[PDB]
Amino acid sequence: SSNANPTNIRQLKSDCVSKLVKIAGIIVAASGISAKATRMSIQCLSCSTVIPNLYALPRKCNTEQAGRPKCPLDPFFIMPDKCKCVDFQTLKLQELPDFVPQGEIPRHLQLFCD
Amino acid sequence: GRWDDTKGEENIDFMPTILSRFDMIFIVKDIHDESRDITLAKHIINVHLSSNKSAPSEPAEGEISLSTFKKYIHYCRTHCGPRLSEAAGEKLKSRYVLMRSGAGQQEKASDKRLSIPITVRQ
Amino acid sequence: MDPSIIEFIGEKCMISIIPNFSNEPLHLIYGPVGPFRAGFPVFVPLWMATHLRKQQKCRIVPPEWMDMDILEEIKEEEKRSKFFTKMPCEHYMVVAQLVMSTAPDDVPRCEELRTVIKDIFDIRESKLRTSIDAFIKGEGTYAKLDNLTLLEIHSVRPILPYSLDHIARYQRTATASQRDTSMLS
Amino acid sequence: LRNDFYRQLVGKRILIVVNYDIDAICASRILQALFKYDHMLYTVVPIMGVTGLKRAYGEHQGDVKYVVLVNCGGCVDIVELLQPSDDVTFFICDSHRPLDVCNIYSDRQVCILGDASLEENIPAFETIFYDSEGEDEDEDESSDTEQQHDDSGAGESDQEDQAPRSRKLSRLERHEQRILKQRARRQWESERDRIMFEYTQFSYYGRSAALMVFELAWKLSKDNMDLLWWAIVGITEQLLLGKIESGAYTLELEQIQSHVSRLTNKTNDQNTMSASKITFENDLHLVLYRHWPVTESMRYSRYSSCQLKLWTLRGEKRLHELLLEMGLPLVHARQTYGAMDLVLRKEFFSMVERLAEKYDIADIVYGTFTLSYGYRSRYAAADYVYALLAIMESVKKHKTPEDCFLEASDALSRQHKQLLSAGIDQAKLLHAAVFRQVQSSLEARQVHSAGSFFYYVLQEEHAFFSYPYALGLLARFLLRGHVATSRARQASDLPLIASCPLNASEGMCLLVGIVPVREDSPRNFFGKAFEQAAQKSGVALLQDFFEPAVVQLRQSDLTRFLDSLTV
Repeated sequence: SSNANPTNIRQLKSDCVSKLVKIAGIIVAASGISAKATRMSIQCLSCSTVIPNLYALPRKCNTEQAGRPKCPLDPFFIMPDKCKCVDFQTLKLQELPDFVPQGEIPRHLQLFCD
Repeated sequence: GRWDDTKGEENIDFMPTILSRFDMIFIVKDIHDESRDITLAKHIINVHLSSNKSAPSEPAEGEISLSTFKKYIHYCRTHCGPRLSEAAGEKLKSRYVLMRSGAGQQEKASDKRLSIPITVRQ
Repeated sequence: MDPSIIEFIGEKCMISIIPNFSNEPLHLIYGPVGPFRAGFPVFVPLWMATHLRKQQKCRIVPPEWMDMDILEEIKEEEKRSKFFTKMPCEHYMVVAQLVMSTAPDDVPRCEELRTVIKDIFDIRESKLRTSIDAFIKGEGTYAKLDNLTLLEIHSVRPILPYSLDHIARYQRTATASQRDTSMLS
Repeated sequence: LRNDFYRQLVGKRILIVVNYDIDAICASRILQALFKYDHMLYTVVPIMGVTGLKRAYGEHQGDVKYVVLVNCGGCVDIVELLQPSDDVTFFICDSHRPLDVCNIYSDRQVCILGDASLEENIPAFETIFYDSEGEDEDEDESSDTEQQHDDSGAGESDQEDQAPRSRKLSRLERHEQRILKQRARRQWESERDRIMFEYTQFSYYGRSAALMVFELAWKLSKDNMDLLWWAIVGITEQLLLGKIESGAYTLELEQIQSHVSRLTNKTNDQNTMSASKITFENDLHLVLYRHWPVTESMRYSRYSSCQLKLWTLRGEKRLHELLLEMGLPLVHARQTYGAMDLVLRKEFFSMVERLAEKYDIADIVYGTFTLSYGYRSRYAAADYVYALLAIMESVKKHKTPEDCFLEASDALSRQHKQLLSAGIDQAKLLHAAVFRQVQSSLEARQVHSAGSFFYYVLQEEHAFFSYPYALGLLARFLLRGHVATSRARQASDLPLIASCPLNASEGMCLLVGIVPVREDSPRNFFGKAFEQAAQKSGVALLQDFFEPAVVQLRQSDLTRFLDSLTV
């Protein structure tokens, strides 16, 4: 939190990206409550699959202890006994009633939560 | 306008079934009076002058902060679930009785229906 | 149970300090007081260095448990202290507050120090929640004090017991009353 | 001195701290501290005026012998003011210095801290009260008055050749038996040339109210950092050498730093949270570098503005051009200085000090102090005082004057700060409401010269300008305002007046006097100057303040009084 200053949607631009900010708008509607999680295991390797980003799933089998008769070509059995669960809601945002709606209409933006 | 309001039944243009659903129903006239005229005159000009009342506005009594009213309302509705006392019921009942009797008498004091429907809704 | 009632208990304790007078406009009290000479230590209670340091009269030094290594080893002993740990003066939670108000004008390292006292306080308290997490069958003849200190226990005192009477009345009635086959109240 | 007289101070007392001032509170809270230290109970007081003072003493009709007032005294031969004073100990410590001599003399009930490089008024009593002409304190040739009265043997005594003293010349007659009166008036009037030089032409202020008090309590071994800051507040009020003079600035750079720097109680272990001993730095009287963006606070001060003329557009153009050379971004010029990024907000003053040398401003930087309580934020040198003046909040509750005083004195603690930000906010909104009138009045051409001065009058009441501090501030922003750009170089030097409506008080048309430009040491005529018309016609005037430069009239009894007061 802070008390720095609110900005306006008309300036949320390529420079203002990956970057912390402050605004003030108004709300319209937003989604239901779906799902998301962080990691999980797979029977093929039996390791909780650790990720930086919140997908590539490489080639080799890891049920290779079958002799020479191995299982290539991505055999991944996702084990959601072993997965996680966080929230996800997709909040929304309309712009102000005084900040370039004048000779125009107001745009808006969609959002995210965990 | 007020022509309908001077003489009788041109009140609504559409229907009496939405004359039904509402309780307190208000004429708006602008009947003349020069005292009223001048007082309206300066009253709004003293408003309408230089974005006038910043300092000497809130110095009135306690008439303040619609913000407070947002909070006050969202409180007071969210708790209390009242209902009547016994002594209120009989007089209100008899009052509605006399209301419908007077409406019906104006029906009879003109020999024709002169009333609003005395509803259970009232 | 209060913030000061225990200073009628705790603040009467003593250290020994240095004044800048010798014996004053009065010499000395008929009492356990020592003779007053500047430039040398003197033993006093700690309801007065308060009065004196801020009266701009003296310096002061702490006890020795007010240190680092004692307060770096007491904690790790206290970790697996399934019951309790080392107790340097047993109400150091009140001495240290009335110490660290003013004296940190010249006390050394008055911050990492505070860090540890908080670090030990919280843990010992939290332990004193989980003792409750085994209390079954009315065990009001079995408890722990063995190296307890007092500034932690008064934070519980009025809560449980004014309940625990009618709580375990159902079973304290058992070794105090009689009925037919079922349990009594 | 009172390393001896302070040892008198144990019995009962009354500590009065005369009408609102920042010298007052800073000088007095320290002494409240001092006096609950040696176990004395005492009395602090709000002062609403000289009548408030006189009723106050009236309510304290005891024999409290150690009476104390501070930052006042030049009103009367105050034994005439305060008759029942018999040998009662008073203490004066005022910097309103042009004070009476009967208060100085009569070494009974007063404290002559007479210490000054001006030995100019020594016989100032030796002829006005000591001589007289056409007098009754005398004898007659008849035998009914055959008693010797208070024979000064001077003009105070008879003028009929009965004066045993006055042994400079002949006795019976110089040219006549009553040439006594002739020479009496010769000296009387030829040196009223210098008496009327005192008190009837000009007034000023002198020295501190409470830096002497710091040295007093310094001799008792107190290193109270906060007391340095409070006295700093007391001085930085009228450090404003344009408002009322400091002078010693480049000498107090030795004095106070020497008080505080040389005695370093911790030279190696001070990197701590609470009250890490005060520092000193060279910074501005730009209003409020810290908690606001540039571009509003670059705009409400007079000195930054008047030299670059921003209440018209073109000033903003050159402004932007100097932000250009500075290369500040406009967004950054509209986020709080602290709310800026780092490197700019570090190097800001670092660059501004040297490349404002070249573009019309020279006199913005000062020498002052600042410090932390803790980790919240780093408060500023004067942002207390400009929060204080905003606490003179004359609301219609009737308690708020004295209550706001009591609040203010309860502010400069390290404790009460939720209100201090309040004071900042209140200050800012008033500060740009100042500007809000200047454009209206300049370009409406309300600058009434009306002869030998400039003159303003206003029409209704603002809560800003109910009280007169804001009024002097109005007058002292417009003045530079107008006289920059509407004049040739001839007439930039004339004084200024300003009406001040009080719709509250039934119609009185308050006024404040204020002076022409750029003469720091050559100060007010208006120690008395208004009183001329008071003599000539004279209508319901007041001089209630120990502040001189002020009056209070009727709503409408001024204009003819002004026409008399033309000269």
